[PDB]
Amino acid sequence: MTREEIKMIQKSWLRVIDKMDEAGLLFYRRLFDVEPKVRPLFKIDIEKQGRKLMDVLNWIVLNLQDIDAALDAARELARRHVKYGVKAEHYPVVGHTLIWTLRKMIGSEWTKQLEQLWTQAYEALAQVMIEEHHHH
Amino acid sequence: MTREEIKMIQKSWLRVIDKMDEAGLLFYRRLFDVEPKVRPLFKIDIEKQGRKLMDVLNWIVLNLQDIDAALDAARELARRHVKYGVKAEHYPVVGHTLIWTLRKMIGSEWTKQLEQLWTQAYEALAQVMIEEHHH
Ligand code: HEM
Ligand code: HEM
Repeated sequence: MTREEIKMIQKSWLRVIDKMDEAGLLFYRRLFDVEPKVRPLFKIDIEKQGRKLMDVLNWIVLNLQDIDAALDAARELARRHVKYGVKAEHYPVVGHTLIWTLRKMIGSEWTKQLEQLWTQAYEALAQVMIEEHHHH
Repeated sequence: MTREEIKMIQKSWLRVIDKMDEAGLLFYRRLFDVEPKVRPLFKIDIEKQGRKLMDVLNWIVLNLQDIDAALDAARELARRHVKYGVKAEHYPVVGHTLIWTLRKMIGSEWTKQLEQLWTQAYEALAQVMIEEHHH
Protein backbone atom coordinates (compact mmCIF):
# COMPACT_ATOMS: atom_id res chain seq x y z
CA MET A 1 0.00 0.00 0.00
CA THR A 2 0.95 3.60 -0.56
CA ARG A 3 1.63 5.95 2.36
CA GLU A 4 -1.59 7.77 1.50
CA GLU A 5 -3.55 4.50 1.37
CA ILE A 6 -2.32 3.67 4.88
CA LYS A 7 -3.20 7.22 5.87
CA MET A 8 -6.76 6.73 4.60
CA ILE A 9 -7.13 3.56 6.69
CA GLN A 10 -5.78 5.23 9.86
CA LYS A 11 -8.19 8.16 9.46
CA SER A 12 -11.23 5.89 9.08
CA TRP A 13 -9.99 4.08 12.19
CA LEU A 14 -9.77 7.28 14.28
CA ARG A 15 -13.28 8.10 13.09
CA VAL A 16 -14.64 4.91 14.69
CA ILE A 17 -12.45 5.11 17.80
CA ASP A 18 -14.68 8.05 18.76
CA LYS A 19 -17.85 5.91 18.78
CA MET A 20 -16.30 2.71 20.10
CA ASP A 21 -19.11 1.44 22.36
CA GLU A 22 -21.59 1.82 19.51
CA ALA A 23 -19.24 0.12 17.04
CA GLY A 24 -18.65 -2.71 19.49
CA LEU A 25 -22.33 -3.40 20.04
CA LEU A 26 -22.96 -3.34 16.29
CA PHE A 27 -20.14 -5.78 15.56
CA TYR A 28 -21.22 -8.52 18.00
CA ARG A 29 -24.90 -8.11 17.28
CA ARG A 30 -24.11 -8.61 13.61
CA LEU A 31 -21.57 -11.45 14.08
CA PHE A 32 -23.89 -13.47 16.31
CA ASP A 33 -26.91 -12.80 14.08
CA VAL A 34 -25.13 -14.24 11.02
CA GLU A 35 -22.91 -16.75 12.85
CA PRO A 36 -24.51 -17.69 16.19
CA LYS A 37 -22.26 -20.75 16.60
CA VAL A 38 -19.18 -18.70 17.47
CA ARG A 39 -20.93 -17.00 20.42
CA PRO A 40 -19.47 -19.46 22.97
CA LEU A 41 -15.91 -18.62 21.88
CA PHE A 42 -16.20 -15.04 23.14
CA LYS A 43 -15.72 -15.01 26.90
CA ILE A 44 -15.32 -11.26 27.29
CA ASP A 45 -16.50 -8.93 30.07
CA ILE A 46 -19.80 -7.63 28.86
CA GLU A 47 -18.83 -4.03 29.62
CA LYS A 48 -15.71 -4.25 27.49
CA GLN A 49 -17.25 -5.11 24.10
CA GLY A 50 -16.28 -1.72 22.71
CA ARG A 51 -12.73 -1.95 24.04
CA LYS A 52 -12.36 -5.48 22.66
CA LEU A 53 -13.49 -4.48 19.18
CA MET A 54 -11.18 -1.44 19.29
CA ASP A 55 -8.29 -3.73 20.15
CA VAL A 56 -8.90 -5.74 16.95
CA LEU A 57 -8.96 -2.65 14.76
CA ASN A 58 -5.90 -1.29 16.58
CA TRP A 59 -4.04 -4.55 16.02
CA ILE A 60 -4.75 -4.50 12.29
CA VAL A 61 -3.68 -0.87 11.86
CA LEU A 62 -0.53 -1.05 14.00
CA ASN A 63 0.53 -4.31 12.33
CA LEU A 64 -0.10 -2.74 8.93
CA GLN A 65 2.31 0.04 9.90
CA ASP A 66 4.98 -2.47 11.02
CA ILE A 67 4.73 -4.45 7.79
CA ASP A 68 4.95 -1.25 5.77
CA ALA A 69 8.13 -0.37 7.67
CA ALA A 70 9.52 -3.84 7.02
CA LEU A 71 8.96 -3.37 3.28
CA ASP A 72 10.96 -0.11 3.22
CA ALA A 73 14.37 -1.82 2.78
CA ALA A 74 13.18 -3.33 -0.49
CA ARG A 75 11.75 0.00 -1.65
CA GLU A 76 15.09 1.61 -0.72
CA LEU A 77 16.91 -0.97 -2.84
CA ALA A 78 14.52 -0.37 -5.75
CA ARG A 79 15.09 3.39 -5.60
CA ARG A 80 18.85 2.83 -5.98
CA HIS A 81 18.06 0.59 -8.96
CA VAL A 82 15.89 3.29 -10.53
CA LYS A 83 19.01 5.46 -10.25
CA TYR A 84 21.10 2.70 -11.93
CA GLY A 85 18.75 2.75 -14.92
CA VAL A 86 17.02 -0.53 -14.14
CA LYS A 87 13.42 -0.79 -15.28
CA ALA A 88 10.45 -2.91 -14.17
CA GLU A 89 10.66 -5.05 -17.30
CA HIS A 90 14.23 -6.17 -16.45
CA TYR A 91 13.31 -8.14 -13.32
CA PRO A 92 12.17 -11.38 -14.97
CA VAL A 93 15.41 -11.99 -16.88
CA VAL A 94 17.46 -11.43 -13.75
CA GLY A 95 15.31 -13.83 -11.77
CA HIS A 96 15.52 -16.53 -14.44
CA THR A 97 19.27 -16.03 -14.61
CA LEU A 98 19.66 -16.15 -10.84
CA ILE A 99 17.67 -19.41 -10.83
CA TRP A 100 19.69 -20.74 -13.79
CA THR A 101 22.91 -19.95 -11.94
CA LEU A 102 21.84 -21.53 -8.65
CA ARG A 103 20.61 -24.69 -10.34
CA LYS A 104 23.98 -24.95 -12.06
CA MET A 105 26.10 -24.39 -8.94
CA ILE A 106 23.99 -26.51 -6.58
CA GLY A 107 24.27 -29.32 -9.13
CA SER A 108 23.01 -32.82 -8.39
CA GLU A 109 21.21 -31.89 -5.19
CA TRP A 110 19.04 -29.24 -6.83
CA THR A 111 15.33 -29.90 -6.34
CA LYS A 112 12.07 -28.66 -7.82
CA GLN A 113 11.18 -27.59 -4.27
CA LEU A 114 14.34 -25.48 -3.92
CA GLU A 115 13.59 -23.91 -7.29
CA GLN A 116 10.06 -23.13 -6.17
CA LEU A 117 11.24 -21.49 -2.91
CA TRP A 118 13.89 -19.34 -4.64
CA THR A 119 11.28 -18.45 -7.25
CA GLN A 120 8.70 -17.43 -4.63
CA ALA A 121 11.25 -15.33 -2.74
CA TYR A 122 12.41 -13.55 -5.90
CA GLU A 123 8.93 -12.83 -7.31
CA ALA A 124 7.64 -11.51 -4.00
CA LEU A 125 10.64 -9.18 -3.64
CA ALA A 126 10.54 -8.13 -7.31
CA GLN A 127 6.83 -7.37 -6.92
CA VAL A 128 7.56 -4.87 -4.10
CA MET A 129 10.53 -3.38 -5.98
CA ILE A 130 8.53 -3.17 -9.23
CA GLU A 131 5.74 -1.31 -7.43
CA GLU A 132 8.38 1.20 -6.37
CA HIS A 133 9.62 1.56 -9.96
CA HIS A 134 6.07 2.38 -11.05
CA HIS A 135 5.94 5.15 -8.44
CA HIS A 136 8.78 6.79 -10.39
CA MET B 1 7.49 -19.83 4.30
CA THR B 2 8.13 -22.25 7.14
CA ARG B 3 11.36 -22.10 9.14
CA GLU B 4 12.44 -25.34 7.48
CA GLU B 5 11.90 -23.84 4.01
CA ILE B 6 13.95 -20.77 4.92
CA LYS B 7 16.74 -23.04 6.18
CA MET B 8 16.66 -24.85 2.85
CA ILE B 9 17.18 -21.49 1.17
CA GLN B 10 19.93 -20.62 3.62
CA LYS B 11 21.72 -23.95 3.07
CA SER B 12 21.69 -23.66 -0.73
CA TRP B 13 22.92 -20.09 -0.31
CA LEU B 14 25.93 -21.17 1.79
CA ARG B 15 26.75 -23.74 -0.90
CA VAL B 16 26.98 -21.05 -3.60
CA ILE B 17 29.15 -18.85 -1.39
CA ASP B 18 31.66 -21.72 -1.28
CA LYS B 19 32.40 -21.09 -4.96
CA MET B 20 31.19 -17.51 -5.30
CA ASP B 21 33.82 -16.44 -7.87
CA GLU B 22 32.54 -19.12 -10.26
CA ALA B 23 28.89 -18.34 -9.61
CA GLY B 24 29.55 -14.66 -10.33
CA LEU B 25 31.27 -15.40 -13.63
CA LEU B 26 28.49 -17.79 -14.67
CA PHE B 27 25.75 -15.33 -13.76
CA TYR B 28 27.04 -12.30 -15.63
CA ARG B 29 28.09 -14.33 -18.65
CA ARG B 30 24.56 -15.78 -18.87
CA LEU B 31 22.73 -12.47 -18.28
CA PHE B 32 24.70 -10.70 -21.00
CA ASP B 33 24.39 -13.65 -23.43
CA VAL B 34 20.63 -13.79 -22.90
CA GLU B 35 20.05 -10.04 -22.58
CA PRO B 36 22.96 -7.94 -23.97
CA LYS B 37 20.87 -4.74 -23.89
CA VAL B 38 21.33 -4.47 -20.11
CA ARG B 39 25.13 -4.80 -20.30
CA PRO B 40 25.77 -1.01 -20.34
CA LEU B 41 24.01 -0.76 -16.94
CA PHE B 42 26.74 -2.62 -15.09
CA LYS B 43 30.12 -1.34 -13.97
CA ILE B 44 32.94 -3.17 -15.71
CA ASP B 45 34.93 -5.24 -13.21
CA ILE B 46 35.20 -8.96 -13.97
CA GLU B 47 37.26 -9.66 -10.84
CA LYS B 48 34.47 -8.44 -8.54
CA GLN B 49 31.66 -10.47 -10.13
CA GLY B 50 31.78 -12.97 -7.28
CA ARG B 51 31.36 -10.18 -4.73
CA LYS B 52 28.66 -8.51 -6.83
CA LEU B 53 26.49 -11.61 -7.10
CA MET B 54 27.08 -12.28 -3.42
CA ASP B 55 25.67 -8.85 -2.45
CA VAL B 56 22.51 -9.77 -4.36
CA LEU B 57 22.06 -13.22 -2.83
CA ASN B 58 22.93 -11.92 0.65
CA TRP B 59 20.37 -9.16 0.30
CA ILE B 60 17.65 -11.59 -0.74
CA VAL B 61 18.28 -14.08 2.10
CA LEU B 62 18.70 -11.51 4.91
CA ASN B 63 15.68 -9.52 3.80
CA LEU B 64 13.78 -12.81 3.65
CA GLN B 65 14.75 -13.40 7.27
CA ASP B 66 13.68 -9.85 8.17
CA ILE B 67 10.24 -10.24 6.55
CA ASP B 68 9.71 -13.61 8.16
CA ALA B 69 10.40 -11.95 11.55
CA ALA B 70 7.91 -9.22 10.73
CA LEU B 71 5.21 -11.88 10.19
CA ASP B 72 5.76 -13.48 13.62
CA ALA B 73 3.34 -11.10 15.39
CA ALA B 74 0.47 -12.24 13.12
CA ARG B 75 1.51 -15.85 13.65
CA GLU B 76 1.58 -15.40 17.47
CA LEU B 77 -1.89 -13.83 17.28
CA ALA B 78 -3.07 -16.78 15.22
CA ARG B 79 -1.67 -19.28 17.74
CA ARG B 80 -3.72 -17.58 20.45
CA HIS B 81 -6.78 -17.84 18.21
CA VAL B 82 -6.21 -21.56 17.83
CA LYS B 83 -6.32 -21.77 21.64
CA TYR B 84 -9.55 -19.75 21.64
CA GLY B 85 -11.22 -22.36 19.46
CA VAL B 86 -11.12 -20.31 16.27
CA LYS B 87 -10.99 -22.16 12.90
CA ALA B 88 -9.68 -21.05 9.52
CA GLU B 89 -13.23 -21.25 8.22
CA HIS B 90 -14.33 -18.45 10.60
CA TYR B 91 -12.07 -15.78 9.08
CA PRO B 92 -14.22 -14.68 6.13
CA VAL B 93 -17.40 -14.02 8.17
CA VAL B 94 -15.46 -12.08 10.80
CA GLY B 95 -13.81 -9.97 8.10
CA HIS B 96 -17.11 -9.25 6.40
CA THR B 97 -18.62 -8.29 9.76
CA LEU B 98 -15.72 -6.03 10.71
CA ILE B 99 -15.88 -4.12 7.44
CA TRP B 100 -19.70 -4.06 7.61
CA THR B 101 -19.38 -2.40 11.02
CA LEU B 102 -16.86 0.17 9.74
CA ARG B 103 -19.11 0.95 6.77
CA LYS B 104 -22.19 1.38 8.99
CA MET B 105 -20.32 3.54 11.51
CA ILE B 106 -18.53 5.77 8.98
CA GLY B 107 -21.78 6.30 7.06
CA SER B 108 -21.85 8.83 4.23
CA GLU B 109 -18.08 9.32 4.29
CA TRP B 110 -17.50 5.66 3.36
CA THR B 111 -16.12 4.93 -0.11
CA LYS B 112 -15.47 1.91 -2.33
CA GLN B 113 -11.79 2.78 -2.04
CA LEU B 114 -11.84 2.57 1.76
CA GLU B 115 -13.75 -0.69 1.56
CA GLN B 116 -11.23 -2.12 -0.88
CA LEU B 117 -8.32 -1.05 1.37
CA TRP B 118 -9.72 -2.60 4.55
CA THR B 119 -10.55 -5.72 2.52
CA GLN B 120 -6.97 -5.98 1.24
CA ALA B 121 -5.56 -5.41 4.71
CA TYR B 122 -7.90 -7.96 6.33
CA GLU B 123 -7.39 -10.63 3.65
CA ALA B 124 -3.59 -10.35 3.72
CA LEU B 125 -3.60 -10.66 7.52
CA ALA B 126 -6.09 -13.55 7.55
CA GLN B 127 -4.08 -15.39 4.93
CA VAL B 128 -1.05 -15.36 7.23
CA MET B 129 -3.12 -16.39 10.26
CA ILE B 130 -4.89 -19.17 8.39
CA GLU B 131 -1.58 -20.61 7.27
CA GLU B 132 -0.63 -20.77 10.94
CA HIS B 133 -3.92 -22.57 11.80
CA HIS B 134 -3.16 -25.26 9.23
CA HIS B 135 0.11 -26.19 10.96
C1 HEM C 1 -7.40 -10.94 11.06
C2 HEM C 1 -8.37 -11.28 11.91
C3 HEM C 1 -8.36 -11.05 13.44
C4 HEM C 1 -7.69 -10.17 14.21
C5 HEM C 1 -6.73 -9.07 13.75
C6 HEM C 1 -8.05 -10.42 15.59
C7 HEM C 1 -7.59 -9.75 16.71
C8 HEM C 1 -7.86 -10.14 18.01
C9 HEM C 1 -7.27 -9.57 19.21
C10 HEM C 1 -6.24 -8.43 19.22
C11 HEM C 1 -7.79 -10.20 20.28
C12 HEM C 1 -7.44 -9.92 21.76
C13 HEM C 1 -6.73 -11.13 22.39
C14 HEM C 1 -5.45 -11.49 21.67
O1 HEM C 1 -4.66 -10.59 21.26
O2 HEM C 1 -5.18 -12.70 21.50
C15 HEM C 1 -8.73 -11.20 19.79
C16 HEM C 1 -9.46 -12.08 20.56
C17 HEM C 1 -10.38 -13.01 20.13
N1 HEM C 1 -10.80 -13.25 18.83
FE1 HEM C 1 -9.88 -12.38 17.22
N2 HEM C 1 -8.94 -11.48 15.61
C18 HEM C 1 -9.14 -11.88 14.32
C19 HEM C 1 -9.94 -12.91 13.89
C20 HEM C 1 -10.81 -13.64 14.66
C21 HEM C 1 -11.71 -14.63 14.14
C22 HEM C 1 -11.85 -15.02 12.65
C23 HEM C 1 -12.41 -15.13 15.14
C24 HEM C 1 -13.49 -16.21 14.99
C25 HEM C 1 -14.53 -16.26 15.82
C26 HEM C 1 -11.95 -14.48 16.37
C27 HEM C 1 -12.39 -14.72 17.65
C28 HEM C 1 -11.76 -14.26 18.78
C29 HEM C 1 -12.03 -14.72 20.13
C30 HEM C 1 -13.03 -15.82 20.56
C31 HEM C 1 -11.11 -13.90 21.01
C32 HEM C 1 -10.98 -13.98 22.53
C33 HEM C 1 -12.25 -13.44 23.16
C34 HEM C 1 -12.06 -13.67 24.63
O3 HEM C 1 -11.18 -13.00 25.21
O4 HEM C 1 -12.77 -14.55 25.20
N3 HEM C 1 -10.96 -13.59 16.03
N4 HEM C 1 -8.73 -11.13 18.41
C1 HEM D 1 15.09 -8.61 -6.63
C2 HEM D 1 16.00 -8.37 -7.58
C3 HEM D 1 17.36 -7.67 -7.32
C4 HEM D 1 18.10 -7.62 -6.20
C5 HEM D 1 17.83 -8.32 -4.86
C6 HEM D 1 19.28 -6.82 -6.47
C7 HEM D 1 20.29 -6.54 -5.57
C8 HEM D 1 21.34 -5.68 -5.79
C9 HEM D 1 22.32 -5.25 -4.82
C10 HEM D 1 22.33 -5.70 -3.34
C11 HEM D 1 23.17 -4.41 -5.42
C12 HEM D 1 24.38 -3.69 -4.77
C13 HEM D 1 24.20 -2.17 -4.85
C14 HEM D 1 23.01 -1.77 -4.00
O1 HEM D 1 22.80 -2.40 -2.93
O2 HEM D 1 22.27 -0.84 -4.38
C15 HEM D 1 22.75 -4.28 -6.81
C16 HEM D 1 23.34 -3.50 -7.78
C17 HEM D 1 23.00 -3.40 -9.10
N1 HEM D 1 21.98 -4.11 -9.74
FE1 HEM D 1 20.61 -5.26 -8.75
N2 HEM D 1 19.20 -6.36 -7.76
C18 HEM D 1 18.03 -6.85 -8.31
C19 HEM D 1 17.58 -6.63 -9.59
C20 HEM D 1 18.27 -6.04 -10.61
C21 HEM D 1 17.82 -5.94 -11.98
C22 HEM D 1 16.47 -6.49 -12.50
C23 HEM D 1 18.76 -5.32 -12.70
C24 HEM D 1 18.60 -5.04 -14.21
C25 HEM D 1 19.65 -4.89 -15.02
C26 HEM D 1 19.85 -4.98 -11.77
C27 HEM D 1 21.02 -4.31 -12.02
C28 HEM D 1 21.90 -3.78 -11.10
C29 HEM D 1 22.94 -2.81 -11.39
C30 HEM D 1 23.27 -2.15 -12.75
C31 HEM D 1 23.67 -2.56 -10.07
C32 HEM D 1 24.86 -1.60 -9.83
C33 HEM D 1 26.09 -2.45 -9.55
C34 HEM D 1 26.81 -2.74 -10.84
O3 HEM D 1 27.02 -1.80 -11.65
O4 HEM D 1 27.20 -3.92 -11.04
N3 HEM D 1 19.51 -5.45 -10.52
N4 HEM D 1 21.64 -5.07 -6.99
